[PDB]
Amino acid sequence: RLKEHEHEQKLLAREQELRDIVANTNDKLIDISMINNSGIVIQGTDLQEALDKRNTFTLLTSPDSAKISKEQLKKLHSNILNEIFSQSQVNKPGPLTVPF
Amino acid sequence: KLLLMGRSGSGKSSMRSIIFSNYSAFDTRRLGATIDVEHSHLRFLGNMTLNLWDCGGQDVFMENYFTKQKDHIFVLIHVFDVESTEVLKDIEIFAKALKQLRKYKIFVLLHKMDLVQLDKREELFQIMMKNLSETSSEFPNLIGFPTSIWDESLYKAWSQIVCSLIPNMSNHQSNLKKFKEIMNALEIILFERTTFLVICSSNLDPKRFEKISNIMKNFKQSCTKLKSGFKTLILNNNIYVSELSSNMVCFIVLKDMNIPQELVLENIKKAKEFF
Amino acid sequence: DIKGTIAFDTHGNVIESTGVGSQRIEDIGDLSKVTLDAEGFAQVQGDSLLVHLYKRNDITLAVYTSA
Amino acid sequence: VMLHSKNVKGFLENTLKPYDLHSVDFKTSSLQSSMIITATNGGILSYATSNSVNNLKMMSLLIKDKWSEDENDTESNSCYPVEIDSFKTKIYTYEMEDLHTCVAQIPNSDLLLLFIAEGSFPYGLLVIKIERAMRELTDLFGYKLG
Amino acid sequence: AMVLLMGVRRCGKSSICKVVFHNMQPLDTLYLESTSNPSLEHFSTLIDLAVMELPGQYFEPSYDSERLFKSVGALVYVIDSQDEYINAITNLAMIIEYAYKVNPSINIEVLIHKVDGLSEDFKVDAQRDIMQRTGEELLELGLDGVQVSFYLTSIFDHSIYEAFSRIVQKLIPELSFLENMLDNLIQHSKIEKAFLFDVNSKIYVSTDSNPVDIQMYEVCSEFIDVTIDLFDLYKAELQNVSQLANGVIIYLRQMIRGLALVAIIRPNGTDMESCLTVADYNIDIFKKGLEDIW
Ligand SMILES: Nc1nc2c(ncn2[C@@H]2O[C@H](COP(=O)(O)OP(=O)(O)NP(=O)(O)O)[C@@H](O)[C@H]2O)c(=O)[nH]1
Ligand SMILES: Nc1nc2c(ncn2[C@@H]2O[C@H](COP(=O)(O)OP(=O)(O)NP(=O)(O)O)[C@@H](O)[C@H]2O)c(=O)[nH]1
Ligand SMILES: [Mg+2]
Ligand SMILES: [Mg+2]
Repeated sequence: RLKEHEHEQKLLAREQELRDIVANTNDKLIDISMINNSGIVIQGTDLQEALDKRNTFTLLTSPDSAKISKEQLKKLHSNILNEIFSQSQVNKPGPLTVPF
Repeated sequence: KLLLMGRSGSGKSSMRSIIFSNYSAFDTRRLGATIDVEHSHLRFLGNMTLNLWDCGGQDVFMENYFTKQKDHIFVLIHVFDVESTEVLKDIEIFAKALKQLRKYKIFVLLHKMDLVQLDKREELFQIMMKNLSETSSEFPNLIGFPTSIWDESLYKAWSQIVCSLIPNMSNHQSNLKKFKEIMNALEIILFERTTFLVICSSNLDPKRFEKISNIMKNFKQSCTKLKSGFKTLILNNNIYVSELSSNMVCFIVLKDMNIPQELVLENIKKAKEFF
Repeated sequence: DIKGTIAFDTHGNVIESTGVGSQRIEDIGDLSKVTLDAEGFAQVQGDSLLVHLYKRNDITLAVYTSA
Repeated sequence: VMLHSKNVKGFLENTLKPYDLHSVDFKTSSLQSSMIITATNGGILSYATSNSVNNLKMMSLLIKDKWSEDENDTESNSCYPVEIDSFKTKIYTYEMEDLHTCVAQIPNSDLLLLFIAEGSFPYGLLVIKIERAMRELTDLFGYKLG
Repeated sequence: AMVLLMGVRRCGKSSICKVVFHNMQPLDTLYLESTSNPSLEHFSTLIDLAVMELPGQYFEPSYDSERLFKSVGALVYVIDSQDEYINAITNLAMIIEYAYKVNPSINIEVLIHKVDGLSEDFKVDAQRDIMQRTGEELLELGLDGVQVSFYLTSIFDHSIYEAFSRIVQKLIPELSFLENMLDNLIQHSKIEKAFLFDVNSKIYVSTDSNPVDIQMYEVCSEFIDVTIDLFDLYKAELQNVSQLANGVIIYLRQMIRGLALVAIIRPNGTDMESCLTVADYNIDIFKKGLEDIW
């Protein structure tokens, strides 16, 4: 009857719904070729990435130009970088090779 | 070298075919009866080669061995068909081998144990040994095993047999423990490459090594279907089996199931050189 | 009063960035090109604020004030 | 010799630590993950993190691929040469998806130290991080795969 | 769904039941004794089957059977070779008459059984000329039901396992998708053949397009047995890899509902880890595949 109509459309709707799952899984898989040629991994700099975030500067030689003194700059530079380097040292828990 | 002796039907040649020639428990029913002594020259550990004196079982031959070849003939694996109507005969032919043997390591095997019902297996081995040991004293202490084709205890038999002639035990046990140390294993077992008998344990199932011998023999015998020989098998990252030396294969079981593959296989490979 | 810092190497990428630094990273482009004195310092202004440069051991610190 | 897994997981886990500068208001997220991988295959030998184990093992193979491709060519920027105790090496700076990666070969060995971090984590900083970490891997210099 | 497993009394009904499902050592089935009352071994896996042995004594269409057959997915009649099978065929045609009468869509499978000992030639000889006499007794009975399914099986072999696999596979609804979905898994990865096995049963739910050389099925089944035998020894997901000298890889991973994917991998030259990592990636999506069908 009409029940048979409704159910028959469904069974066919479920059937195509399954074809979708197949097709998606099938789409999702990976080959060893894709690995070899894939351009997922590319050389990068921070300059590049900010430039793709998407003349400019005028120089002043006047002594009166500076708001922080040369000595203030020097101290901040040495301070930042040494904090970085000191914070960058990391120790082995033990010898990475063993005898035998 | 190695005397394989016992009366007819007791599956001496059957054993020889299984553990050495790599017959399976089934195909051995093909074997024709041993005529005189069939010698088998096969190597173990590379360093030592073995000569298997698979003697005849028929009484014609048997009675001949203690006559015109007694001097010639003189370890002895002497096997015992359990069902034998003539038990005291087989005991007394064991006695016959014994005296001539003073002329010059003794192993007794209760073979075909798969036939007698499970309950009266314990009792039946006990009484038979009680006898053979008393007979053997004329040696003081006798070691022998229940042995069947259709179970793994055949391998546990020859394991305790072959290792009795291995001198490497002092060297190897030291050289294996020192692999367990680095690997942080639960245990490592050493097996010979072809025969698959247990050589050494490092350090809660009691029938581990006999069973492994069996399971591995069968994977390897199975591997022929793909047309290539077994090298490695990695299970859950817990269990590692690797081909290692030209005459050794190791069964490692790790304590942690996430120490990366390439590392374990790298450490296996570095250790591989030593032994 | 400092409004931010960028500190970068000479490959293009950055070692650290605070304040406006982290936002206006693009500056390293034009900044790294600035003519420096023999001491390694420079003062430039290009975008309603003033950048100060110092370059020691191939590493430039840029700091930020205002007009 | 053979490699001490525990100490290697240790070092690698120590390299996960971020920076909390107060020279300026600079602070980084932790390093996302960090591996020592084979230079020959790009297979994981040891990892630390702040199935995924696969995702990593996979990434490894991808990065090693580009590294060897770059490494073996005629001729100049996203690659820092570095000298450590007269042992020489190259640090490479790659972008992969949203991540900032940084791979350098442990000198003379068949082992690549490779760091993976967030997008927020600047390259020039990772270069320092990896170089300074590298200087403590003296035990591994020249390790050829068994 | 369920399946009717009938035959000529004492011909290997209970035998294949015990050995398929309980991994029984067949000589223990030699000492099996007549089940005279209908007995059913359930089987779960992907589909929730139920296998029902009927004792047999000719056809005798009983009062209940009219609904019972109308409630059957497929019918496996077992003909014992090495006995006069003409009575078995005479009876068989009468059964398929009732099945087709009641439920026309029933799949009819026939097991040519106890074929192990007989020579390959003696088997071919038997089969080609048993098929003839089978269709003969049916030509006499109206039209020809296209249920042509002769599976030459020996309990002491891998023959039953392969047969039952092909039988159950024939019932599984989502099968066509499983094959193509599994098919292009083994296309992307470097896999020559892959099977989804019930770990306990040892029968297979699905394979790929490429030919199922029984030598290969044998390898994969024996592999499962090895990984389980070893694993069971030491307990103080579930996966297993082995490499042979030639470079080929056997792989096994636990999957949904007692199933387990087991595959053979060609190295083709490349690194094992590369092959294993790509495999694992794909197999992960594949696991997501059959997880998202249930
Ligand atoms: N059930 C069982 N049968 C066994 C076992 N060992 C051997 N057999 C069977 O008994 C037979 C013994 O044959 P064989 O190996 O030649 O024995 P033998 O000791 O060499 N006899 P002989 O020296 O006179 O030739 C084989 O055909 C085999 O089928 C066992 O452990 N269990
Ligand atoms: N060679 C061989 N023997 C078999 C095979 N299957 C069964 N047999 C043997 O033949 C006998 C009959 O098998 P069985 O399954 O018991 O018959 P049944 O159909 O269950 N009898 P029933 O109708 O009373 O239930 C068993 O004792 C068994 O050892 C087979 O594939 N090959
Ligand atoms: Mg013989
Ligand atoms: Mg029965």
